[PDB]
Amino acid sequence: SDLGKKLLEAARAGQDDEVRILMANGADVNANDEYGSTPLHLAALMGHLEIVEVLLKNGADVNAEDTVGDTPLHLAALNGHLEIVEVLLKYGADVNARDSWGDTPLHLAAHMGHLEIVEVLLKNGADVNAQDKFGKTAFDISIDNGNEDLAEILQKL
Amino acid sequence: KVFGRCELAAAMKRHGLDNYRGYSLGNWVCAAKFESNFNTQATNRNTDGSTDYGILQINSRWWCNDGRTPGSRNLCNIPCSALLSSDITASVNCAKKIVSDGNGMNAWVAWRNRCKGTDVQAWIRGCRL
Repeated sequence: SDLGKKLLEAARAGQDDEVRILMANGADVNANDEYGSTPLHLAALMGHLEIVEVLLKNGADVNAEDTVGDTPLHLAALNGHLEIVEVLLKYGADVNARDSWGDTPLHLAAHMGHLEIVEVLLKNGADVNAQDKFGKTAFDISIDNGNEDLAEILQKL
Repeated sequence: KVFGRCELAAAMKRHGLDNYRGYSLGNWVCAAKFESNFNTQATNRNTDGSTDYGILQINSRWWCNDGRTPGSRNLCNIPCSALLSSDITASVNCAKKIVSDGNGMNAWVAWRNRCKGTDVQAWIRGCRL
């Protein structure tokens, strides 16, 4: 409760040493905020790789869903955090998780033009033909934004 | 209309949201993705009898009039239908009335929880603006 709230705050803020002491002192690694975020969601959202790893080594729920169905992998992929994407997948994150909008991590990375993350997701089994709520594939998204490089990757798949 | 990211960034720039109340353009694009998935026709019914309309999911109790919401305030002085247009002008103008100072984007819970503090520059990168 108390420590879980502090852990959520420290994970969002990138306070690695406070995350460490809170975990040592018994904080719930899967504490939820009002939005349904866990510490792992917040560290992934904010690019805090070391905190992501600490949380995972303490049994964080790698596929936790927030109030809109986003997993930590969704947030890391959208926000361009390549190493975090890789560690989440290593610990069993669902590469094809759908959030409540119907986006997969591949859609989110494609929206933002995160080339290296698109390639990692595909290598780990992302469905290249998955359609979003409006029938768009990652390829269609890349064409929408005039991203030649990203389109070149997905066109041949 | 469902916008793409760069198309929406260009429209929001055209309508003067870049640096509005000090919020750089990517904040507004990020907020739109989480609120509506870039869909100008998005609607969401709430248990309190109001509905959220449009690309920024603006609420019919406080901000726009939909004629079916108890306790309508209509502070933007606009029919909610204007917030479903393919043209984002009315949504932008109402968003500008909602955001009256440099903390006003807290009007969107999703912006606070998913956009604030992130690399909002990425949302406007690659768009030839």
